[PDB]
Amino acid sequence: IKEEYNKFKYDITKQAIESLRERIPKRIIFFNNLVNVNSEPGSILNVNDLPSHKQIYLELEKIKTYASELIEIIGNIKLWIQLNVPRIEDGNNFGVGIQEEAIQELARVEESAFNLYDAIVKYYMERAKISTKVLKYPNVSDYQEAVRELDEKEWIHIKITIVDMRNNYIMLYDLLYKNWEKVVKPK
Amino acid sequence: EYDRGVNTFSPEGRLFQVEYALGAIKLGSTAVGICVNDGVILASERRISSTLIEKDSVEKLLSIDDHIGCAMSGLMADARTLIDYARVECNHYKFIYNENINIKSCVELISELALDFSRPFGVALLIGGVDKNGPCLWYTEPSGTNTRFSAASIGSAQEGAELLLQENYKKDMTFEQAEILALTVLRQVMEDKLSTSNVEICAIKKSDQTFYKYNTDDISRIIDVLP
Amino acid sequence: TVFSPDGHLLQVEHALEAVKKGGCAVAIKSSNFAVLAVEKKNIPKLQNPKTTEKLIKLDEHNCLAFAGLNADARVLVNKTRLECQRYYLNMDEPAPVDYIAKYVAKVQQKFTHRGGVRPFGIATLIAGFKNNKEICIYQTEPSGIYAAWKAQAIGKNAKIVQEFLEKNYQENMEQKDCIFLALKAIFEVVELSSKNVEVALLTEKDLTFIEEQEINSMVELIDQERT
Amino acid sequence: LTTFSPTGKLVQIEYALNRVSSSSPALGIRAKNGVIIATEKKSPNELIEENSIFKIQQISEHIGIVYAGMPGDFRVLLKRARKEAIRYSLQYGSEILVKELVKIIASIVQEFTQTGGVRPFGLSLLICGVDVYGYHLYQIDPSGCYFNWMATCVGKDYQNNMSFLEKRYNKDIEIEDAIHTAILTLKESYEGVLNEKNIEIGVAYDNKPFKILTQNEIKDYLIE
Amino acid sequence: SRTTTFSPEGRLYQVEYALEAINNASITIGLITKDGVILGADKVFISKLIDKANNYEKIYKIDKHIFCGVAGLNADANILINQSRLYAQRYLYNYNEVQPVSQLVVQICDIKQSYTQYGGLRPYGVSFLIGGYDTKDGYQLYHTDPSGNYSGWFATAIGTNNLTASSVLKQEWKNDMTLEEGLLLALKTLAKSTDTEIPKSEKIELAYLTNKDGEVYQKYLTEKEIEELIKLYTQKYIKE
Amino acid sequence: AGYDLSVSTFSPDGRLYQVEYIYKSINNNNTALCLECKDGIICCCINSNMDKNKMIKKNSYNRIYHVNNNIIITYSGFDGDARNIIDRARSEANTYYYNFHTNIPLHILVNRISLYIHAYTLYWHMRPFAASIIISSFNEKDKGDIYCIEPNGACYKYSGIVIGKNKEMFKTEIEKKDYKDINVRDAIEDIYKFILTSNNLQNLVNFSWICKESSYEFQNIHEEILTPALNKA
Amino acid sequence: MYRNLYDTDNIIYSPEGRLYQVEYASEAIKQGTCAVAIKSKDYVVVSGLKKCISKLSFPQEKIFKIDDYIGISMSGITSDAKVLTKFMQNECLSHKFLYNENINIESLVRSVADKYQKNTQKSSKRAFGVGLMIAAYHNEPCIFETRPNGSYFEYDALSFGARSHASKTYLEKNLHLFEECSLEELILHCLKALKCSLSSESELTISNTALAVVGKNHPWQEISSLQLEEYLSKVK
Repeated sequence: IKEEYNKFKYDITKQAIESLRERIPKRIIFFNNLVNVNSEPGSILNVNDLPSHKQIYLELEKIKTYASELIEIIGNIKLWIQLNVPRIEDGNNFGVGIQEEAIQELARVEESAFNLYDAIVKYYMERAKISTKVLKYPNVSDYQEAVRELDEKEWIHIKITIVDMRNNYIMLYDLLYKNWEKVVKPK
Repeated sequence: EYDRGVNTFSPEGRLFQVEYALGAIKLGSTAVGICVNDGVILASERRISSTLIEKDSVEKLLSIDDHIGCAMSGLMADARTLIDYARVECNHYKFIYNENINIKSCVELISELALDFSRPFGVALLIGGVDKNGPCLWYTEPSGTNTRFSAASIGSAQEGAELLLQENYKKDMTFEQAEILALTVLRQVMEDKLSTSNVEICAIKKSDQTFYKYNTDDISRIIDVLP
Repeated sequence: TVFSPDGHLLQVEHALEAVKKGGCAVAIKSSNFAVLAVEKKNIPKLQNPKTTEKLIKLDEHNCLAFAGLNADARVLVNKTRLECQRYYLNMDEPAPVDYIAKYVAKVQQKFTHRGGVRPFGIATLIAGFKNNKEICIYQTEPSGIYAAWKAQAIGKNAKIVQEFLEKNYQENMEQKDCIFLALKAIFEVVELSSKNVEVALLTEKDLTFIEEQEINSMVELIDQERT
Repeated sequence: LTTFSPTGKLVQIEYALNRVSSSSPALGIRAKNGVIIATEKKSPNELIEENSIFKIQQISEHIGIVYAGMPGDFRVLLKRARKEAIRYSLQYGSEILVKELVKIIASIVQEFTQTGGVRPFGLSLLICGVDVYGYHLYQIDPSGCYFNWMATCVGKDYQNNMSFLEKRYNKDIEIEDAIHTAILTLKESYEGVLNEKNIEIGVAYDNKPFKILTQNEIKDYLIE
Repeated sequence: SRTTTFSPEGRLYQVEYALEAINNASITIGLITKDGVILGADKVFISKLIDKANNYEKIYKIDKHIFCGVAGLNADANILINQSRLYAQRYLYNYNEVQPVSQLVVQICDIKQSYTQYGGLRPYGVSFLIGGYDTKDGYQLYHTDPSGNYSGWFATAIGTNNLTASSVLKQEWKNDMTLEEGLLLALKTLAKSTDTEIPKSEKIELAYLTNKDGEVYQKYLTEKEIEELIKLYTQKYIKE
Repeated sequence: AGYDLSVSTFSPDGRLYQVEYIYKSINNNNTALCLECKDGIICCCINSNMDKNKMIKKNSYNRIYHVNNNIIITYSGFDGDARNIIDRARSEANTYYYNFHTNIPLHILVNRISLYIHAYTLYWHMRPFAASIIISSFNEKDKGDIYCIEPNGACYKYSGIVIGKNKEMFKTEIEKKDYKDINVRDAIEDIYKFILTSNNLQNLVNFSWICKESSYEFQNIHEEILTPALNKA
Repeated sequence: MYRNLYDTDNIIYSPEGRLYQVEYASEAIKQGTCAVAIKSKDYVVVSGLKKCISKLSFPQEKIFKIDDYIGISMSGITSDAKVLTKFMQNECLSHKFLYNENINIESLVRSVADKYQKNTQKSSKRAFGVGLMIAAYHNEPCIFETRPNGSYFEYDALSFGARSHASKTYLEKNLHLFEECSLEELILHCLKALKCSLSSESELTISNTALAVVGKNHPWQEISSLQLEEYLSKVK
């Protein structure tokens, strides 16, 4: 059992370096290829390309894939940072402060991707209630406009999620790279 | 939390800056000294993990004088300052009075220097000698408490060697009796093997009244008795 | 300078870490000589001699290659060269390396124990001669500790270079062989630039430098040894 | 103990400069045949006799000084200023040069910044006087530095008070003509329009000894 | 906190802020030629009411053969000059000869080093290009910092915009430089550092040593640099 | 906002805190008393510390000190800090005796003792004194005079004054009888009646009178004159 | 704003009027071992209980010696008690050298209590947290004691911090010591105080209770290691 546990700490370290040197840069370019930084203003966050809305459904399906892959990568990285904090001591623990800041940012990004799972449930539930009122009150036009505006709202949120995803991926790699010496050594 | 001043007290009647150094002496190398009816025998480790060292420049058993030997623990950089001071006053005593200084009069002056009120010296010693009235062994602390011990231990592993001596010390033990006893307590708390290099025992016999460091050749005949 | 609540010293461990951000310096003992080595950096087409930033002399037979704060070495060397000459005036003998190292260590220790004085953020290594025809390379830290060595290294990432030196360190070497061992310590500065490494061969009680001509003849052989 | 700051500037010095930026306005203007100085004497009432409270004191027979800050500090720096005008006069039989004098007072002010447990001087000086190398009008900063000015003001609201001197000053002005351009820089600058013998004016008086102009003497120039 | 305390990174605080405090000060240029060392300056203009013809506070005189161009706190600069003038004269009083600059910066950086080590006082927010001529090793140009780590050089551009002005001397400087060619070389880096194309001449000051076996050490007047400024117009040793 | 820490810090109100706390320190200690009489100056000192020790000697804890034969001094507050002022008082008399070959007068000693107490208040490192001092004497020609020195100078001439834990109590008892023209032998019996009002029948009140035409010099308590205490009226 | 501001400095005073830094020193003497002294008509006996920190250790000394007729017994920290012993030794020995008479007891404690006073107003030096116990005999055997603040009390019996309350109550009802002129009844009365005030189920007096007597024809004679266990450490 003692061997299997030590193997795990070794197994973590391997996965962390592989993710930072290959898995994370590849995803940076990947999400960037969908939402390029060089685009002119207004060409991304629009509604020109817009029963249930099957088109939004297909976009959400890709999002769920993106959300799954992000949470899994950071979690071993978060644990890996945890495995390198030295014994708690009074004073000369500047490196744990660097370490704690990194763990804090990783959990923040994790909460962001985690909230997508809850947010998608909210979309279908909220849209359905208003639609029932449209069936009951077909001439109050603001209910139909509310449906339209909701899709426009969800469409914007999908793209803002992808840009925030993209920007977080580069920001995570750049942050760990600068403080790398304190990330590997404990103190 | 009162930690700014150096001379602040406590509502429970205790010191603060002195108590910080009480835990600092529990990080140095272990040591053990036994005061028998025929003399005083000391022992210590030799953390020479890096083989590039000269192995003779680093020592844990220095000498206060030719009649008083002592151990060290805690801050090795501050331990040499007290030993250098003890080497002055004990030698200054021989210039005034022709007889050798008494340990009771020497440990009391080695403790008054830890009363700088700088900072208190984070070092505990095991001053022993055969000055007069037979052999005596003293153990000082940074707080200034000078308690004469029959067999004590200072170092990072001083807790295990404490109970071992309580179950092994006998008043009618000679030099060769305690010499094996000074190594069985070191064999217990040791992350290595009791070779002919890690141990640096030395003793002060009552006959010649002088100390003699047990060299590499003499300790080999004592570490192989297998207690 | 005060203690810590667990037992360390926040004013010493900070200073000991301050020497880690400095140019590396490696020394190596031999039979009757001791070649030193240091790795510095300079801006091209400017700063011609770097005012002999390393390999400072103290006497006719005591070299010194510090590491760390470049500006804090002047006060350390001037307070040493004065003591190296003052010893020659009071004992009529050129100061042994055992006394200089015991003085440099006492200088740094006198700065951390006192209050209102910043500790010497500089770790050195002194290579000289003892009273007999011997050579013992010492090494002092800002905490005040000091010990002799057969090879030692201090500076930026001194652990990875001291670890390599712990394996292929032979007992007695040749003047060129001992240089090659010290020149195999370019594991700190990438591409092994000849305008970065500086070595001096302290021999027969007379220090001398090493010209860049024979440096290229030895620094180029390392690239044809990794394959 | 007036330490540094992360921006790279002394904070106690910047605070000391605010004190001289809210005191009575001092003004000195050099000329081609002497130097003049002026100070708006804020008379609070008629109880304070004018011959006791002053803003223009002497250092020697050819050196004039002006104060611009903490009135309690208007004497300690003067005592060490006159002492330096004597220590130089004992060894060297001639008169103390202004550049030799201002570099010592600037060194005295400097030592009250680096010393631990002290407070910087809360004033700005204006040393003026006849010298063997022409005339001079220096200004000492609480930081310790000194400037070789030509015409300057150091009191309250000097950002716009110097604007009168940047546009109403020529390189060749006589001392009698510079008096009215100095009074204009005091009366027409801000409040204190009732300037009726409430302004102290010292002059070099064309290489003669330092003369403190009396109230009735200034009255001849106060009519314009 | 105070200067006595260290930092967990290993650096200091008071000596680190002083290194940044001189970055907000006027620039100064150093330059070693084949005839003598020359210096540059930048008179910061608070207003147009300064004398601008008799004095300048960026280049001082240490001895008859040693001179420095200060850059930093003008107030704290006067103390070291009043302290370096004594060491440049106490060496003459003790050894009856001129003092080598290599033995002067060591005597002056130790007075800075002594402040960043004890006393609990603030350091010296000053750094200067001190150069001179000596019989031991010819012309020299040293450079001190608020910490004391002095170092020899050939050309330095401390003050404001150092990295840009120092790069000019990486290419335009040559090993062989005459006195007139060196002045034109140091004139362009002094002007382009302030993002300008030509100096107003009611600005920058220059000095030069050029020992003619007597160490003349002449300074410059506002009219003498006009000829140098005019020569920059025709032969432009541009930014690059 | 916590401005009463050091002694050199002035409160924004204008008062001087950290020195006013000393008055609350002498208000919890034992009391002392003195008063003018037409035959001398009788003193008094009650040591209300009976409930904790009960092992000290009867006439050991004395709080009546004299610089010489004709000036008495008492304490009210920290008994340890008052020893330092007596050392400065006797040394002031001895220094005045060397330079002037005469006994030090009262109006020049009080002004020199008050300066010594006040001098420690001005310092940023030395703590201020915590003891109020009563200085009195009785001239042969002129009548007596009692000077009261509290912390932070303020030397004031009195005619009867009490300082301690009941200063607002015994003050009302002295203004009833005009003690300026009565005697000393009757006032001593009246003083013992006051203590019974405000707390047992114990001989923990040691005190002496400077003048009873007993060469006009500081005597002792004279136990035989103290034992017939009117314990009922 | 209270409970933590007026606590760590020897200069500041509490708003109530108590120097709380010095007040901790008075309580710091209570952590030490017990001690008791009995003042008879012509003799003074001091019973001190040592403290064996370990089985291999030896009991550290408690009762000291200053002169032939003056001997103290500390109760508190050994750091400051040793300093006051040297100050009291150099003071009394100087009196026998500068003059020839012995040093007055109350004139000696006045110098020792003054040593506490000098280490109370300065901000740097702290107060000596140690409860001294000066027992001596010059013409009438008197017993003095100090505290961190300057004090003197010609006590007749005392106690010091370990089980002082259990020991003070025994001495409060035992005031016949003045007529117990026989030294044998005195030392049994003094040892009975410790026996009735020791810790629960501990060893009574197994040769680890220092005893010293002083009197008319008695100098500071430390009670030997044989005269106490023959009958004094055997009566109970």
